[PDB]
Amino acid sequence: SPLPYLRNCRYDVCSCSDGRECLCGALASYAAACAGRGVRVAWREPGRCELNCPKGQVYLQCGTPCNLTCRSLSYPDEECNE
Amino acid sequence: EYARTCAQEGMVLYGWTDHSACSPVCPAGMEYRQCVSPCARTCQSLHINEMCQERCVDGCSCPEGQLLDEGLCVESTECPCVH
Amino acid sequence: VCDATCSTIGMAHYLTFDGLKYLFPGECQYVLVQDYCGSNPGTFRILVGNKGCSHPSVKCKKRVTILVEGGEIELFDGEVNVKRPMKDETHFEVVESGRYIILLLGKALSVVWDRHLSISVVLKQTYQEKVCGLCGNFDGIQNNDLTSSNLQVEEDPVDFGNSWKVSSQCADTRKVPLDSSPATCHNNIMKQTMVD
Amino acid sequence: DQRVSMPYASKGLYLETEAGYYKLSGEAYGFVARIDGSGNFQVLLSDRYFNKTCGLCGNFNIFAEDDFMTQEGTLTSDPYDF
Ligand SMILES: *[C@@H]1O[C@H](CO)[C@@H](O)[C@H](O)[C@H]1NC(C)=O
Ligand SMILES: [Ca+2]
Ligand SMILES: [Ca+2]
Repeated sequence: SPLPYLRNCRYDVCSCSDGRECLCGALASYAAACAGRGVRVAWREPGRCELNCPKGQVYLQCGTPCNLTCRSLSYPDEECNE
Repeated sequence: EYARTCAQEGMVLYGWTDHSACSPVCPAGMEYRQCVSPCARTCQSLHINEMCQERCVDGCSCPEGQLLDEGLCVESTECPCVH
Repeated sequence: VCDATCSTIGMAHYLTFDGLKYLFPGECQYVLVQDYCGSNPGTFRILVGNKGCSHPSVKCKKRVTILVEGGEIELFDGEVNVKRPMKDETHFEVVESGRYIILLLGKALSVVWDRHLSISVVLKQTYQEKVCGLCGNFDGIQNNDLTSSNLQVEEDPVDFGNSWKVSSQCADTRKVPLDSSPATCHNNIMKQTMVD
Repeated sequence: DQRVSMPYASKGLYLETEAGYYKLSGEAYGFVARIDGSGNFQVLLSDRYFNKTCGLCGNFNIFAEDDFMTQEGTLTSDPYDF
């Protein structure tokens, strides 16, 4: 139920110094809470802080941290259930 | 109409439609029961007697089994859960 | 372990036995609290019926019917009617005081009514996880109070409320959007600050 | 002006399918209307409206001979004028 997260977002936006970051970190907290129940939400847009991570990167939604880095190649037998 | 008004006068006449050869139209599955209980038996219903004892009214209901589920008679075994 | 009281705060808010407040604007008749719960024998089946109060307004009639040990009492328009009489009339005692009617329905079950809209059923430790309805099971644990009639916990009060609807052919309450200013404070910020 | 679902419960009117027939009850106002499958209408007015009702069903007085009162307040004998 998104009521507590609503109260949290209003408080964060009014009180903190930079309302942009606080809003985009409160929506993200709610989205993480929802995705902890199986429901993935696509809330990022050009008006809602879509992550601009470095040039050699790209934004995803259901990533695979099993093989993202390449220490995993150095330790292949190592479990990656994630 | 002659039945219904006669029913409203306090003496409901039973089984006049056996050989009338005309029957009221009703949704598929249900038959025109003369003096059916207004208190249905929907699958998701709390079993609260003595609180659903209104006056009987003529109308059509499911067969002897086949509890209601959103206006569609289904056998009592297949009552769907809701969440 | 002390006593415990439900409460129908206002016109669409409920306060369960374990101190959980929630919002459920019904229109039909619901099971406020009952003892015919699970494999228990059970004795009483208090019911509350709303009329014209999905939107809390100045019509908002309510009527409670108590089906305790046979005969059933009912409270309406600031009056108590004993439609059918309790078989152990030694227990029944409708004491009236102040602006309230206090009904003593036995030893552990009592009811307090303020003649208009506030209704509060009071239990002693006799029941202690033997009841259910719109007031939860009264077991000290506040998390599991929204167990619907299907013995499952619902995350939304309206679902858990419609689960207790007595007549399964009347209207389910709609999932109203979540906003602070319900109806008339919607765009009247002046009135919003006034009521605040 | 807008199509609504069914059952409906606003404003003290309860509109629901009972016994397969659409029903519109207003017991606060003391009336119950009903429509069956073929399209017949049926209105069950209360008793508080005795000698008070005034419509196409005639006034609700026990007499059955003066039931053609027009809106002008004058009894007629041709059903179409009434
Ligand atoms: C009904 O009201 C009319 C007009 O006032 C009166 O003439 C008549 O006697 C009344 N009938 C009954 C049954 O009260
Ligand atoms: Ca509980
Ligand atoms: Ca007449």
